[PDB]
Amino acid sequence: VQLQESGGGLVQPGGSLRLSCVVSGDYYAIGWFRQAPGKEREGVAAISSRDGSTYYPDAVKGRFTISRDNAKNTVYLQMNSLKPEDTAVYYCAADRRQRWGPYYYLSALEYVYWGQGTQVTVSS
Amino acid sequence: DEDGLISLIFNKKESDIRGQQQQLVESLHKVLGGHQTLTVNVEGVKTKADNQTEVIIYVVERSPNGTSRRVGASALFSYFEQAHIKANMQSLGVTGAMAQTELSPVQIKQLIQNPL
Repeated sequence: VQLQESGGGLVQPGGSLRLSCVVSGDYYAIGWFRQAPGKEREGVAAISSRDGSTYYPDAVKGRFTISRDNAKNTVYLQMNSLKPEDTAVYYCAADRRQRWGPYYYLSALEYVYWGQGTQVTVSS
Repeated sequence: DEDGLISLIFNKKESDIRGQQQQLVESLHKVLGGHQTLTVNVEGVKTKADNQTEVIIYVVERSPNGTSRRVGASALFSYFEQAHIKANMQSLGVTGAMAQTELSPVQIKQLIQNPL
């Protein structure tokens, strides 16, 4: 399965950004992951293709929302009330292994298919 | 899939898991029905965070002719995700589970068409 992200940019604190990723191929799980300079990849949102359940770390709850338009084979990450701590390269990733629980939905280690990433920078 | 490996995340410290591993393994055996034709094996134990531990297991099943083999990972995962079984697992401290088998597109399509 292939992934290609778009929608990154330079954002003011409190602002919004909407990321998109066009997906080709079937998957069990898809999510968004971010990696700040010199840091590890961390999951910020995931969704199950089987039951549509979604998963987020507390740090982005109420601010980030993952959704899909299956007609367009596109997944989205709507990011509101952005903060400088949200600055990172954001990646879409997918996987075909069954799982349940937030840990395995949000762990970057458990996704095999990766997009190229799109830069998100939040500064005044 | 034939290797039958299921990863489980526990909301328990590694020292607690290892300290009571006999009991943990038997409780998993009980969740499976407790018959002598099934044996739970621990493949590995790894700390993931202060109070999070991953335990990788597989289950050996014996046939009436004395032959043994591992329960396939997809089959074992399917059992553990059933609502009644998941609840029992959560009572043991399990907060997540994963199989290693990368499903085919047709398998994935089937799961989406029949999520239950």
